[PDB]
Amino acid sequence: XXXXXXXXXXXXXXXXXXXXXXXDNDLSKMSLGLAHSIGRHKLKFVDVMIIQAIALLDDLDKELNTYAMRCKEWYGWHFPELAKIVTDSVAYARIILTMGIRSKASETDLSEILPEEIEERVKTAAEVSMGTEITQTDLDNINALAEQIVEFAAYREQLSNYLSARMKAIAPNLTQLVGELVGARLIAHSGSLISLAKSPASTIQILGAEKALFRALKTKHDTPKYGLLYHASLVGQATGKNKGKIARVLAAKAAVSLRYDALAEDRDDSGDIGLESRAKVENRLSQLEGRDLRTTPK
Amino acid sequence: SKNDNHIIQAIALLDQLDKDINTFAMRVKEWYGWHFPELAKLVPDNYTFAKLVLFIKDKAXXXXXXXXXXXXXXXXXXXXXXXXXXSETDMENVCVFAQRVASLADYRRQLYDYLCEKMHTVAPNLSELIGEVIGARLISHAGSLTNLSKQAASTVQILKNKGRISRYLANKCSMASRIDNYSEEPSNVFGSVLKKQVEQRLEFY
Amino acid sequence: KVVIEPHRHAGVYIARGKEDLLVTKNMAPGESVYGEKRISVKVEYRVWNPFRSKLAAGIMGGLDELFIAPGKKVLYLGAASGTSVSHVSDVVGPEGVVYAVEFSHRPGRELISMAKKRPNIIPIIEDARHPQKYRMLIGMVDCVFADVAQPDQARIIALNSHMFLKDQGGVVISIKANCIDSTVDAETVFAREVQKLREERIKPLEQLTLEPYERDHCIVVGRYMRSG
Amino acid sequence: NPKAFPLADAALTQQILDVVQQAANLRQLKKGANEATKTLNRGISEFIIMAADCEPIEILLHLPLLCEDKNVPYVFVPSRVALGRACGVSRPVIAASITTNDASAIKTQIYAVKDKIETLL
Repeated sequence: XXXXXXXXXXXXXXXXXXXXXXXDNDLSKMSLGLAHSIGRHKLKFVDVMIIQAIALLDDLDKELNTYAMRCKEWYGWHFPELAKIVTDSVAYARIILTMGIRSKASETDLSEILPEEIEERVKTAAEVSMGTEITQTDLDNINALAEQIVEFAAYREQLSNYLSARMKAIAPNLTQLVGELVGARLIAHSGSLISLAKSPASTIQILGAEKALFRALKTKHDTPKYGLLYHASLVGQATGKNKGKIARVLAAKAAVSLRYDALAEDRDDSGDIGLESRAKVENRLSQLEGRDLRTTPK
Repeated sequence: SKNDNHIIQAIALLDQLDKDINTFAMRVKEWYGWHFPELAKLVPDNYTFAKLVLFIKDKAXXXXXXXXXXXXXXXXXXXXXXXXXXSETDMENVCVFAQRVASLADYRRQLYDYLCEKMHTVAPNLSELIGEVIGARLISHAGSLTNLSKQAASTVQILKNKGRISRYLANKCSMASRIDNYSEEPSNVFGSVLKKQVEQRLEFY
Repeated sequence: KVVIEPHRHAGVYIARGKEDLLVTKNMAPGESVYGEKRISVKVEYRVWNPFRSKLAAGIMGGLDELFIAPGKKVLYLGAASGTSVSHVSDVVGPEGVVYAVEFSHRPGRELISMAKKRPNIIPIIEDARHPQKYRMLIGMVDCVFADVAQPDQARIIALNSHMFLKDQGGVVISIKANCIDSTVDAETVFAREVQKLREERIKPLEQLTLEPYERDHCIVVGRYMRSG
Repeated sequence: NPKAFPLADAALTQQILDVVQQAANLRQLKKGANEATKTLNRGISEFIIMAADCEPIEILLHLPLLCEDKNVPYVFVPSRVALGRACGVSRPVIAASITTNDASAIKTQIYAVKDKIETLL
């Protein structure tokens, strides 16, 4: 059929006014959802999804220890000494399941969880320990805390797995450069990816521990050198005062890497520029440890 | 035997579970807001909302566990008119988080049971006069049961009502923790007998 | 302590304190469109930016009848990052809505996520040159506001004037001087645009100059007659 | 580079780097994008000069985003070694930042060339 045009202005306006009688926030909110799909499809595919993952992850380390003190202190009425010999929480949550009672202790061997030094130690802890027997009613949620902490560790592995993969998704070169947990904490103190990408190199240094920075700014003191970049996988790989200057060098190359990741529309998503940076950072480190401040006599 | 240590351990765990699971439910709810934020007002039940987050992994019709019957249809007709974004591996790890919300709420539920059971074992006069919640938290409130008995009726505090009933109910619950402290085998009948003296005064209230 | 004052229109407000401020009630607790501040006086209130939103600039400049009213539904064009559409929704409240239009692709996700949290904002990413590309979504608006960067802002606002204007409804157009002439003085361009805007059934009521908020902006208040 | 938003011509780049060549000689000039983001933060930047052929060029693109935020003029000059030599540095420089002082010797030499860059928008 033919199509008529050049005069549909008033007719389109009039049936648009009739659709307002068809009505008003509900139809226009279905139109809002229309715009929500058609625009979110349009300009991308974020900064916000990764920033509560790090808050959850930092809550997980605290939550493991503050359930782990409960895990020992509920088990010191059966084994006071088993708190002191093995100190890691996942071995304790495994060793409620693995040791069992003191009669099941000497029978059950420990090739999986702390062997060959601590097997003798738990066999010497089983024979003398000043705690009591604990009943089968008691081994219902003592017995279940031991697998709850195990599942908390497994969920922490899912947290680290998702953080590590999505770091390669969002920031492919910086998380090829400095490490991914700093790769979370830097955006965490930043906020947006742009909020760090608009932050200069000297703010990639002192992003976290900025008190002594401010004690250096207003009191006449001296700033930290390392900052939140201390715990990254490359600053501690030096020694001594050499760990100071490298705190610039990564924070330099981070600005070269983050803005390669936060500001490139065509992108390999493959970590090269970050590795091109990290090769030179390692080369500055290898030239830096080459020097020695001693006297080298002939 | 007759121990009071496990009750304090169970309560000291339960408070952190009650600070853990609802927190992780708000975390999962913040995550699912980038897939379906609309269901969380229709389904605020944070265990069963983390069952329905666990249930329909992608969008939406023909539902079974959405009702087990108005919230099922109210979620299906809302999930048809979708508002948020959409990916998959993020959604999978987030569903694993909602699974941990489910398992941790289940562990809190199993903690509740053995808590009330060790209550009913060791302190039945504390669980009959009041109930296992206030009674099991009471032996944390003194730190231990032997520090409940040496406390007075005035020195202990619980929750015209506050001046009278929080003193006289404290009297009988202290006297309940007495016969729970020094008996070898405590009874459930005289907990209700000392409950009934609060019952006459409370019918007078 | 803090004095909270009704501005010359309903919906808008004014903080008198240590410093004077133009302020506006917040629809949702605790979220920002662009990182802006807030104040509890308890009732929530948010400072507007006349330097960033030309609507707030005509609001602080002294203008008689801005047609954005708490009862009414208002159209917007040129929503650069949505700097105004939360302000229009918070000045109309829930009974009124803002139907926003923005065609540039880079900053529109903040408008989308702003309509995600405050229900009065509705978005448009369809094209405004041919306005019947978003014919399906809005119908028969009361008053319009314009912030696009095309030279035919008179004609593109005419192409929305022949569609969405309520007959005997008002219209405010925020005109920048740079898109059209950019060398000759702004008033000889504003009389030219008034001559062109009377050609499409808007008879102007007021002309207003943003002197300390913009360099040579304007807003034209008129009332569109006899069509819609 | 299609991300070259305004890359100046041969002519205006000469005067821009002339203001650079004099701006180091009053020490009225900071050099480097990392220092440029500090000068823009403390606002004493007159304008921000960018190079175009450095690899990768994305490592400075936050500064046009920043100079739209603070409303500071900016341009793209073609090559980094020119920028470094006009800054008086032996090194290549991707970005220069002219510091503000109303009493320095080249001040109107700022403003007329600055109004050049302010023409370009």
